[PDB]
Amino acid sequence: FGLLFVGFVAGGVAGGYFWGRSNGGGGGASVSSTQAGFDKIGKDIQQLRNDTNAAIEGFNGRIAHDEQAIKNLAKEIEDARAEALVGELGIIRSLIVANISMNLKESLYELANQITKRGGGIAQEAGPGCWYVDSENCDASCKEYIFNF
Amino acid sequence: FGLLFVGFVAGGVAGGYFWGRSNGGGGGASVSSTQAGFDKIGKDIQQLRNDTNAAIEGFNGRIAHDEQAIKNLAKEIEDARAEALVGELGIIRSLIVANISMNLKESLYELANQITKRGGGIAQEAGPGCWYVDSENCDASCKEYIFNF
Amino acid sequence: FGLLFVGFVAGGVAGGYFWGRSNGGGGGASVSSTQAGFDKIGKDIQQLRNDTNAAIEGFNGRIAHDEQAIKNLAKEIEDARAEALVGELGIIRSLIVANISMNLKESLYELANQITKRGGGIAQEAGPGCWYVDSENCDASCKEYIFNF
Amino acid sequence: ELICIVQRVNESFSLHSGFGGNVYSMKTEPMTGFTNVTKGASVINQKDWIGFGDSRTDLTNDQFPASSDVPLAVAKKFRSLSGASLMLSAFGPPGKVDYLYQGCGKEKVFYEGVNWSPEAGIDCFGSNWTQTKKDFYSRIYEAARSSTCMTLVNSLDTKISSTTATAGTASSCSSSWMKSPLWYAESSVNPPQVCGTEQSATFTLPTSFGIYKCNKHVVQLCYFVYENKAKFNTFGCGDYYQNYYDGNGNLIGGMDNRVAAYRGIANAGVKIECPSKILNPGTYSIKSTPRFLLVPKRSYCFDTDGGYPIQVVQSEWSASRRSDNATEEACLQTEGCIFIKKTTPYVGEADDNHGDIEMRQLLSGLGNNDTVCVSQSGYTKGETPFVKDYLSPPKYGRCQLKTDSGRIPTLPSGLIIPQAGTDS
Amino acid sequence: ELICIVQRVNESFSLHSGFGGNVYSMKTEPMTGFTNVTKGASVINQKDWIGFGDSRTDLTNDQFPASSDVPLAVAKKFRSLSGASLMLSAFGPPGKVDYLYQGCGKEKVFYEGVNWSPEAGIDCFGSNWTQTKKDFYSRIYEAARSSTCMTLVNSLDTKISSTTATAGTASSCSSSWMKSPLWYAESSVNPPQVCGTEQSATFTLPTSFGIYKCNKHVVQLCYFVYENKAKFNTFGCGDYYQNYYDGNGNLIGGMDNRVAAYRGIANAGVKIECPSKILNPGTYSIKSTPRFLLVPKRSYCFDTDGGYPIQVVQSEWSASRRSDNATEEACLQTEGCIFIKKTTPYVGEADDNHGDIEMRQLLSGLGNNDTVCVSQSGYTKGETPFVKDYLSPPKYGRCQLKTDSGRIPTLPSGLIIPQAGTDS
Amino acid sequence: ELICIVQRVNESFSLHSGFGGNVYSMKTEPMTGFTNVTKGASVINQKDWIGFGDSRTDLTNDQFPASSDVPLAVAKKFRSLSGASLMLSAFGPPGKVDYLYQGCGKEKVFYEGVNWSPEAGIDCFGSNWTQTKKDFYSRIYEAARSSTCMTLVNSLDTKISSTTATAGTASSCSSSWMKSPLWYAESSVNPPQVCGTEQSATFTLPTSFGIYKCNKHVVQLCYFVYENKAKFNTFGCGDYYQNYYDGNGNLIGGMDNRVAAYRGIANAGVKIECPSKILNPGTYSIKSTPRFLLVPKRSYCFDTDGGYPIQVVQSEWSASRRSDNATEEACLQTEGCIFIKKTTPYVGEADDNHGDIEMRQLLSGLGNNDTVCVSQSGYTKGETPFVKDYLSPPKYGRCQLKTDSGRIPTLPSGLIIPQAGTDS
Ligand SMILES: *[C@@H]1O[C@H](CO)[C@@H](O[C@@H]2O[C@H](CO)[C@@H](O[C@@H]3O[C@H](CO[C@H]4O[C@H](CO[C@H]5O[C@H](CO)[C@@H](O)[C@H](O)[C@@H]5O)[C@@H](O)[C@H](O[C@H]5O[C@H](CO)[C@@H](O)[C@H](O)[C@@H]5O)[C@@H]4O)[C@@H](O)[C@H](O)[C@@H]3O)[C@H](O)[C@H]2NC(C)=O)[C@H](O)[C@H]1NC(C)=O
Ligand SMILES: *[C@@H]1O[C@H](CO)[C@@H](O[C@@H]2O[C@H](CO)[C@@H](O[C@@H]3O[C@H](CO[C@H]4O[C@H](CO[C@H]5O[C@H](CO)[C@@H](O)[C@H](O)[C@@H]5O)[C@@H](O)[C@H](O[C@H]5O[C@H](CO)[C@@H](O)[C@H](O)[C@@H]5O)[C@@H]4O)[C@@H](O)[C@H](O)[C@@H]3O)[C@H](O)[C@H]2NC(C)=O)[C@H](O)[C@H]1NC(C)=O
Ligand SMILES: *[C@@H]1O[C@H](CO)[C@@H](O[C@@H]2O[C@H](CO)[C@@H](O)[C@H](O)[C@H]2NC(C)=O)[C@H](O)[C@H]1NC(C)=O
Ligand SMILES: *[C@@H]1O[C@H](CO)[C@@H](O[C@@H]2O[C@H](CO)[C@@H](O)[C@H](O)[C@H]2NC(C)=O)[C@H](O)[C@H]1NC(C)=O
Ligand SMILES: *[C@@H]1O[C@H](CO)[C@@H](O[C@@H]2O[C@H](CO)[C@@H](O)[C@H](O)[C@H]2NC(C)=O)[C@H](O)[C@H]1NC(C)=O
Ligand SMILES: *[C@@H]1O[C@H](CO)[C@@H](O[C@@H]2O[C@H](CO)[C@@H](O)[C@H](O)[C@H]2NC(C)=O)[C@H](O)[C@H]1NC(C)=O
Ligand SMILES: *[C@@H]1O[C@H](CO)[C@@H](O[C@@H]2O[C@H](CO)[C@@H](O)[C@H](O)[C@H]2NC(C)=O)[C@H](O)[C@H]1NC(C)=O
Ligand SMILES: *[C@@H]1O[C@H](CO)[C@@H](O[C@@H]2O[C@H](CO)[C@@H](O)[C@H](O)[C@H]2NC(C)=O)[C@H](O)[C@H]1NC(C)=O
Repeated sequence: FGLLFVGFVAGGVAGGYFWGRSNGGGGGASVSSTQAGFDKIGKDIQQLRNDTNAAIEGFNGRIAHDEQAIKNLAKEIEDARAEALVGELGIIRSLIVANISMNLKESLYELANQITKRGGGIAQEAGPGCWYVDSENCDASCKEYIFNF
Repeated sequence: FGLLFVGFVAGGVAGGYFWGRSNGGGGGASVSSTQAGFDKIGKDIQQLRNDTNAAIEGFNGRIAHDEQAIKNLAKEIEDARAEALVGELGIIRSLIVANISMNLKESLYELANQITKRGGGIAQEAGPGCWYVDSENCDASCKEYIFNF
Repeated sequence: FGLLFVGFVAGGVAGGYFWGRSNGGGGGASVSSTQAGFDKIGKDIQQLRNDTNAAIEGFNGRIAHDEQAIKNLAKEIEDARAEALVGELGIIRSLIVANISMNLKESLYELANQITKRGGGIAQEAGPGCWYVDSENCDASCKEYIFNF
Repeated sequence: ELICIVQRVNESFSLHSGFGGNVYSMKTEPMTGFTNVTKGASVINQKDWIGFGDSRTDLTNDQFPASSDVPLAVAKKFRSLSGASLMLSAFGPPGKVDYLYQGCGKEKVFYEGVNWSPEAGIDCFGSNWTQTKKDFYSRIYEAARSSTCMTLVNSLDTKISSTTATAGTASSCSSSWMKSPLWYAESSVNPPQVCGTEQSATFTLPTSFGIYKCNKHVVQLCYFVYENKAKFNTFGCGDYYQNYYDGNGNLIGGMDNRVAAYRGIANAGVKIECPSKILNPGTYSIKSTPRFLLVPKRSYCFDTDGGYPIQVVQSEWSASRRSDNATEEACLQTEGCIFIKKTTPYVGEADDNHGDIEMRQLLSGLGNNDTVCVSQSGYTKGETPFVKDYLSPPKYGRCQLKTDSGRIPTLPSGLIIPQAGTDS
Repeated sequence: ELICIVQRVNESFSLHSGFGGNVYSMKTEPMTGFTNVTKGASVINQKDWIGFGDSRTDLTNDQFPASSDVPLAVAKKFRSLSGASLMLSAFGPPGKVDYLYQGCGKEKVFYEGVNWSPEAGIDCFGSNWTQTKKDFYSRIYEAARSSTCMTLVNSLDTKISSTTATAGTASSCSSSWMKSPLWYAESSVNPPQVCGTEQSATFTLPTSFGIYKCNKHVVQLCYFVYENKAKFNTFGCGDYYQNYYDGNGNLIGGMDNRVAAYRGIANAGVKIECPSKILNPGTYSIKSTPRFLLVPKRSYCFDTDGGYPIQVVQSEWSASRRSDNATEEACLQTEGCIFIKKTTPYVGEADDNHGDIEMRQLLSGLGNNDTVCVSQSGYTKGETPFVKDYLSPPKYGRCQLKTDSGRIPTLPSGLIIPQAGTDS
Repeated sequence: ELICIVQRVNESFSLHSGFGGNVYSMKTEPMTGFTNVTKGASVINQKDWIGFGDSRTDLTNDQFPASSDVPLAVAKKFRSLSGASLMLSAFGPPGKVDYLYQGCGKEKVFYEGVNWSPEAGIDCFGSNWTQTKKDFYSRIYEAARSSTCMTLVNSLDTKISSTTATAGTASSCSSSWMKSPLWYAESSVNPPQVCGTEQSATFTLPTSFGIYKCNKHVVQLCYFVYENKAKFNTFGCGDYYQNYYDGNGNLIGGMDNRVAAYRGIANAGVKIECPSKILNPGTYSIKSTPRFLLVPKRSYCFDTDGGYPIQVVQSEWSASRRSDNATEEACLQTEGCIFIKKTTPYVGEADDNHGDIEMRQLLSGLGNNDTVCVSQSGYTKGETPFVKDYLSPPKYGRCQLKTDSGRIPTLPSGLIIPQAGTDS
């Protein structure tokens, strides 16, 4: 229901970002499209994903010095060190996922903000990624200009 | 003053989430209620708190292998390991608190967003959790419908 | 273009927080000032910076116990421990920078929110830190009152 | 009209900081806590441990299970026989049960010793069997901590040069003698006129015994102890000596009173001492005073493939009999040895000396499938990384650390309010 | 009209959690992975290593490079000569090349041994040169792991008390004798009537040799081995003995059949044994049976400034000749020694025994400038902290850890949707 | 009209990345830094350390505090007496002050030695007291690093077999003799006709001394050194020997010229050597050539309950007197020993040799209540985890790590602008 929410859909049905519209005759019956020209999201996602390399390269570049003269594997010590390293990798992961989440959401706020400023102010925001465009001052070619579908 | 702010109150006075209203005769004198039917916040808080178990279980499940043949406690080494582990627990804590903070705030944004879309668009947002409802198109039974008090 | 965006400027030109205005005769030509009376940002930045001491003091206060009877430096082990500690310091840094980023942005949202509520609701928000003030109900002394320039 | 949700806190609310958001709350709950510690014995891996025991873990005992300190499933993991003990098998004194202890397990549980205590009244010229006992189990525990397996070696290849010397026998030793050491004496040596010829012998510690690799042997390098030269010279000529050599002639053991002072307790008569030594496999040599020769006939075979710290269980009688704490003291002075000790007397279910309630509790952990740490303070499960008090070494596994409860950080609970920005 | 961007996910989308935001995605990619492991030898620091070798790393060989298992640049880092070996220089048998091995490097590569194998047919009364070989390289490797440098000491200061004894010679030893030990024999000792006088000697291990500090010396403390006293007494009177002492008179080596059993193989005749020992610098003393005296004349000098675990390369002939695996077994039983072993026969490019394709592959790492870890499983670059299988010790450097691929966490990829709050 | 706050940056602004938000700034400040390192001695725990000293830490000195290198509060923590030294108490030479050093402290500070230097001109047939000194303090430091406590044992139980031997005296030793070793000589041994009987003796190292547990004893196993047999035979018959044995007859010390070469400096005459050895408690035996017997009469008692690395302070005279650096070299070659050394001459305030300004600065840390690390480079407080240069071992406590300043990350300062999303 507009950028603060993610909804579920059944068997078929494409997942992603769609245009959804509202009332009309009183009461209306809603409607959801089949995805827009949001190529900015596509590009922003690619950039965000590639930006994860910095955090990963730092982790890969970190390997502890060691020296064992012993002739038989100290399996349990070996496994303990791995487990700790994996634990550290776990935290970094959680940080990266959140970092993508937050920056993508901000990129989505930037998308909505540009749309607001193109019907200014015929748009009228109703929370992020939602607008009350009054079908009075704004016909159909108008909304097409404002929301690109 | 509406979801971007947390204010303090004196000796008595309940803390929490309240309804606050504005002007009128010019100039008015403000007014704050005695907490709403925000059971969604109550449920969201419970869910958020229980979701902390994942981060905690991961920490508890991580215990380093060791082997000492020594007969007397190496107290200082012992204490140093604990201190490091506690330091690690400190970081996780800080991450969990922020994670609750941010997701609760987002849950509060979702609460406000639903309210906006129920008086649409008699509401008119003024920052998160604030609205200019014009007491012209909207009497009292109206605002009751929109803000549930 | 208003708090969701940071723009670049050339050789001269001061960086910072400015007032920017829009259309008019159709079509207008935009305009950006030379920084406002945002002393709240100055104070918020100072407070945020000083709040970093808590995270830093915790790190400085953590020094691992050790005991070496050996007469010659174990250089590679020595360097490995440093590298790990530096790696840990790297993560904390990344957390602190984000913590400043996010709390400053929230302080900027609080700045904008106060401005909204001072022209209420002549303001009309258009994303964070942007407003459609209609130069009809609001002359020049009005906008001066609302946006302090 | 302006309508707002309003966020506010009391003096009862305290602020919790986060990286990317703070939280106001009234209550806090600790993030984690301490793991309980259970006294007694246990294992971190049920598929790789071995127990060595006596009647108190012998499932073939007629009074089982009432005579047992462990249930059937644990008993199957012990190599035990009623009446047996490592030391009894080491020497093989007459009429005592002579069990071939052998097995493999990275974790080891030792629960005997009691069947050779003062109560058993074994003499055989022993100077002090309790001292011998302590020294013996010291060497066993020391070698076992670094070994995967252990076996009795019930017969060493031996060879005496003398063609006239015959096998010694004693009234104080049931009118026979130990299985080990072998005692050879020269009838003709009489100090009259006849001094005799220096006695010689070799013995071999093998590189293996059955399926068990031997990298180390615990053996006794015994000798006689005399009060002085004068008392010795009523038996032989010169000074008493019995020296043990490796294949090159390095002195590795024995007693030589040509250079070392006599230390026999006055008017006690002849005594035998039997210190245990850890030796590499090989062929060793002996030179002795003509009259008396002692030759090692058994050992305990160990490998050096590694093990965990061991567990030794207090092995004493009920109050009615005479016990010792030699295995306790052996364990205490040996690295990598963990001692399990009762706090109340041994009171059995089958007899006085079999099937004790406290011991069954202390051994019940042997036992469980979820032990992750074993220590001198007891054993733990893998609940948290923390314990209220230190786990005393020796210890191994996923072992918890001691921290003060005050240092364990908290999380906000109850009614909660987010906060971010400076709010001013 | 209300117009909204709508966010939705499929059954194909799974949820990934973050600290401060979650992500919905359809695909995941692992965050990192395993670093390959290359078999063979290498170094983590090209500016601090030393190789010791023979013709197979000798750039002065007439058939170079076809006779070589390393290219020119690696060869320059070896101290090598065609025909040489550590052991050959240790004893200096007649007509064999006698190279002065010396050098410094924290990482060490040992690639010889083969020039003294059974194929060389050196006799010189040797009891078993293969056994001597294994014992010798054992002591070298042991001392080298803790040392920065190594040098042959080609001449010890020696001094014999006897004024009649002369320098021994043997038909079985090319009608001369080793450079070390020196063999002095007494012509006049005849068991007839004449027993002779006990022979004496000192030898000195120096505190330095050229520019090399000596904290430790590998030397051989040799002696003759006889079948029994009876066979010895056709040469000398009494029992055979040859004992080595420090400056105070502590027995540190030798063979003394006055206390130790004879162990000479029957009807083999006299044999010489030459075990290696690690000794501190100082002046040492010798006492021997009158007829035969043996005196150490060489050593290998080591410091105790530290080193890394060493690399030993299999040194054998092509199938046509008779090899041994003494350096393999020496390496296997010695801490801090890593062994490089071929899996196919030695087949050379110049001759049968020089310039093998597999060995060139195994040694090519010596080689690279980006090796960060060297282990008994091979060497790695610094790609990730992880490997699919363990790196077997010995090992050193920035060494990877084994984790299951399943434990390596993932990141969202493909079409991605953010999520936060409870959305309800 | 659209009115907006506008966010913009210059070429002067650089971008800093965060997990959940980035920051633009013009300036950066480092997040943390290096902790200073102070040369000299100190302690990490004021409630568990002990000092051993002489006049320079003796608060009972008539010239205190001007004669002292430490103030009153530190002096109270020293066990010191004017004129004393560990070595002086070890031997007890005539007329020298004989202080009973004893105490307990996990951290130990040793600040004497100088009262037995060449300046003191003690002879007593000493071969080289400086060498003896170095060897003595080596053994003290070695045993002290693993011990909680230390005490002089001023009298061992001793027993000589000989009934005719009498107590030796020397003109070179003030016409008397050491407290330790005791010198017994046989008047009647004359090489004329009379050789005498081999001398024998026992001495006992106790399991405790007063309140101090003894697990280890530092003792001297002395002997006479002769140029050769010929020079010895003007005093006794045979070869010189003096051998020390444990209770079983294992040779543990001494000098035996029946097997070891004579090494006495030519025409020097008889000399005594006194190497120190660390021995377990027990009763030990002695056999000597008839004429001269030496018997240990003192020791230093140590436990094995653990300690920290020790601190040894340079103990030398002002330039006017003859010093040595034996305690420096003893410290240098001993694990766990940290040496404090002046860089300028000793110039005192009370006399030439007492109350030096540099030494007071170097010792002032003994001193402080906020030292967290002590190392061979000096000591630190707990400011940061980092230092600019390595802290040389030995070291203990909360010790800082060396990192380059470049690797220390920064934080944004000055005018700051947040950034998130892609902004495009
Ligand atoms: C025939 O041989 C017998 C065996 O040799 C001999 O019996 C021995 O006789 C001696 C002298 O009477 C007794 O000596 C006493 O030993 C005790 C016990 O010491 C050991 O344990 C203590 C710690 O005990 C404390 O903690 C335990 C629980 O762990 C409690 O039960 C106890 O009540 C205490 O609170 C420990 O401090 C000792 O450590 C010493 O030894 C080790 C090395 O072995 C060192 O590392 C350490 O630094 C220290 O020196 C020790 O481990 C002791 O507390 C007393 O002070 C006293 O020394 C023996 O107990 C006794 N042993 C046996 C097996 O009976 C017979 O006397 C002899 N017969 C004849 C006629 O000679
Ligand atoms: C009576 O006995 C006296 C004591 O035995 C004896 O005096 C000794 O005589 C010898 C020979 O003249 C001298 O030998 C020299 O020793 C020095 C010092 O070596 C020690 O320190 C060096 C490092 O020194 C460097 O760093 C220090 C600061 O730490 C600086 O002051 C110095 O200027 C240098 O820059 C070290 O390298 C040495 O290490 C060796 O020994 C250790 C083990 O002990 C090994 O681990 C190591 O690998 C190495 O072999 C050593 O610790 C040395 O530098 C010279 O080259 C030379 O060897 C002694 O100094 C001297 N000692 C005393 C106490 O006086 C008398 O000669 C004798 N009298 C008679 C008549 O015989
Ligand atoms: C759920 O939605 C996604 C896309 O929103 C569907 O993924 C597409 O599937 C086809 C065929 O499998 C691919 O060729 C497309 O490239 C996918 N689109 C994207 C954006 O990746 C998916 O099939 C849907 N799943 C279900 C169960 O209906
Ligand atoms: C501040 O506010 C909180 C609630 O907003 C008050 O907490 C309540 O206190 C009563 C009695 O102590 C409890 O029975 C209620 O359950 C509490 N409410 C909640 C939501 O937990 C608190 O008393 C106030 N404190 C002050 C000092 O006035
Ligand atoms: C970019 O902008 C910043 C400020 O927005 C300029 O910084 C100022 O520079 C002067 C002289 O260097 C200082 O005295 C001021 O204190 C600075 N202002 C602030 C807020 O710090 C900077 O000069 C600009 N850079 C360029 C290249 O034009
Ligand atoms: C992240 O930044 C915030 C804001 O600078 C820090 O919040 C401060 O924390 C202290 C103690 O927790 C409070 O007394 C201050 O009042 C807080 N400042 C504000 C403006 O709220 C927070 O501590 C930082 N997070 C961490 C884990 O260091
Ligand atoms: C941060 O908080 C969120 C919200 O409480 C956690 O999100 C939950 O994660 C689990 C498993 O990842 C999901 O099944 C739940 O549905 C999520 N809850 C919600 C409301 O979305 C998140 O896991 C926390 N982050 C971390 C790393 O622990
Ligand atoms: C979190 O995500 C952001 C956005 O993907 C990362 O920001 C990038 O960082 C690099 C170097 O710091 C910049 O050059 C890019 O321009 C940034 N991208 C954007 C879109 O701003 C950030 O580095 C990540 N945080 C961490 C600590 O890795």
